Amino acid sequence: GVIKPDMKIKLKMEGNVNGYAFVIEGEGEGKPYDGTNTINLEVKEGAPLPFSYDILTTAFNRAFTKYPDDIPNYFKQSFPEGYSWERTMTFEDKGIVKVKSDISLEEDSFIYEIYLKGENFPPNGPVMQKKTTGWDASTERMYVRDGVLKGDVKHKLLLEGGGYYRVDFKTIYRAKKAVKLPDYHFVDHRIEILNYDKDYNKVTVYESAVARN
Ligand SMILES: [Cl-]
Ligand SMILES: [Cl-]
Ligand SMILES: [Cl-]
Ligand SMILES: [Cl-]
Ligand SMILES: [Cl-]
Ligand SMILES: [Pd+2]
Ligand SMILES: [Pd+2]
Ligand SMILES: [Pd+2]
Ligand SMILES: [Pd+2]
Ligand SMILES: [Pd+2]
Ligand SMILES: [Pd+2]
Ligand SMILES: [Pd+2]
Ligand SMILES: [Pd+2]
Repeated sequence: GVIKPDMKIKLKMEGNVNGYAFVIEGEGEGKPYDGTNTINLEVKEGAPLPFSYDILTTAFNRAFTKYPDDIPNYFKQSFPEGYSWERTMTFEDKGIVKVKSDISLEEDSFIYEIYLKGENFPPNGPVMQKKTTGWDASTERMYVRDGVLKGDVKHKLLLEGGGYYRVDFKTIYRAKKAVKLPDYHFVDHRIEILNYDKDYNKVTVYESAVARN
């Protein structure tokens, strides 16, 4: 078909967090049916980033999700035409991240065009102070509204020193063609920074995702 068992990844993110502009480019690979993917990121403008890299990582494609055969796959059906998504992340100290991403396909490589805005982060908060230590494993509730798929995550970031920092995710996924719509289901996530140079100019992100009834 169009979605191979091995697919490459290319992306560009143009970002602005509390007024600080930056550009990140990435390349990687994954196994869509296994629900795993790795992306190697480079900061192109804005290095070194003056905020927590964790607020970017979940922006760096649910095509990479293991789906049981009996739950229709909203994301894989959308190709070759593809899909786009938009996300609002609300942090417990009133910081906000807004993301738009367009996911397209060429040959055996996905292409992401990402725009990300962060705002209202307290100067002394864990994001601006770079005091976060990654995301917990999460469960995203997927449900259909207005002919598109929506996703909810009551998430938390882990903090340096053992604390935690709650974040609500709301995502809207929009296929660029008609597909068989699934009903209420869950996607379990695990996302991790595998390695980084000092100040995170070069970072590798790994994610696994599995859907379930
Ligand atoms: Cl492989
Ligand atoms: Cl949204
Ligand atoms: Cl190839
Ligand atoms: Cl918890
Ligand atoms: Cl069941
Ligand atoms: Pd393979
Ligand atoms: Pd290429
Ligand atoms: Pd480069
Ligand atoms: Pd662009
Ligand atoms: Pd805004
Ligand atoms: Pd700042
Ligand atoms: Pd420290
Ligand atoms: Pd809604």
